[PDB]
Amino acid sequence: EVKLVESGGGSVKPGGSLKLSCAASGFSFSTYGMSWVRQTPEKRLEWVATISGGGGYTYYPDSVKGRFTISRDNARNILYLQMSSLRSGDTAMYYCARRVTTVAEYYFDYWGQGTTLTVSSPKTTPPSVYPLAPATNSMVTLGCLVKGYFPEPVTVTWNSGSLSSGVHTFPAVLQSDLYTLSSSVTVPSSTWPSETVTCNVAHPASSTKVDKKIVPR
Amino acid sequence: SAYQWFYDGYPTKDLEYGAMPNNMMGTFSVRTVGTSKSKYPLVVRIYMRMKHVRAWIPRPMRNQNYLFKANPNYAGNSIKPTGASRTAITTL
Repeated sequence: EVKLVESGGGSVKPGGSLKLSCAASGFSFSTYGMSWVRQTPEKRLEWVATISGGGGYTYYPDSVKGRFTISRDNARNILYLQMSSLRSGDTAMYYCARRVTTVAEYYFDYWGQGTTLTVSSPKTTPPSVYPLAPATNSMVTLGCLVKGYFPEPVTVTWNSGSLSSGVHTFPAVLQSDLYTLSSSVTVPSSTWPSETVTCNVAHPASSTKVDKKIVPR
Repeated sequence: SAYQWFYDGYPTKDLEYGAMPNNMMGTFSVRTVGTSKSKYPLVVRIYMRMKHVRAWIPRPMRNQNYLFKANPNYAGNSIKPTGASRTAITTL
């Protein structure tokens, strides 16, 4: 299979520099031009650079020409993107793409799975988890509010995966330059509170993992 | 019958490879006349005009830098393209 798998990234403070790399597999790398593309929080796609099949020419867009530099080493089949003087507008998810030739134009066949870049000045913060029980019927909806952490993401698991079928995970919302999300689970009244329900919140950025038993109010 | 710049053999891995000795023209010995050293510092320059030339079997023009006066060995790292390169084959 054609595989593009990229590495690097995380939290960087503004002004710092970083280097991203992508590793190729299952196609002759030298015969292709290769580009990076970034996606702002799941909406906007922006081209950032390309490199010719060999050294040859590099091409950049007018938002980045000056700070980023794209490179390749055609012995280990790997793209490189160093980014210097990184700004707040550079936070996004960066994909490495292969550029094939069509009749006239070009097209991006395969995209990697991306690395995530967050350029930001705040600290890394473990989240606070608060139980959501109700102060009357045959179905129970419990919750777990995990508030005021940075950066993203966090992970909410319910009884270690057993309850995945009735779980909604609601996107984290930014305010106070800290993120806040919610998560709900649905359970038949036969299971609760007769049996323990517990939300498990893992925040790898800080290596913090907190468990909340939902106890009846 | 002719000076030959290339000899693919040895004289009846070796260090005698490509050695056509029968290409020697001779030596030029220079010196101040007299029993004693000269009174002045001297510098002789030798020019050479080649005349009545005949050549056979033409061959590819050396495109790599010379390393030794004896063999055609070149730098296997610094192997450069015969001539000036460009960006694309569609741009001039």
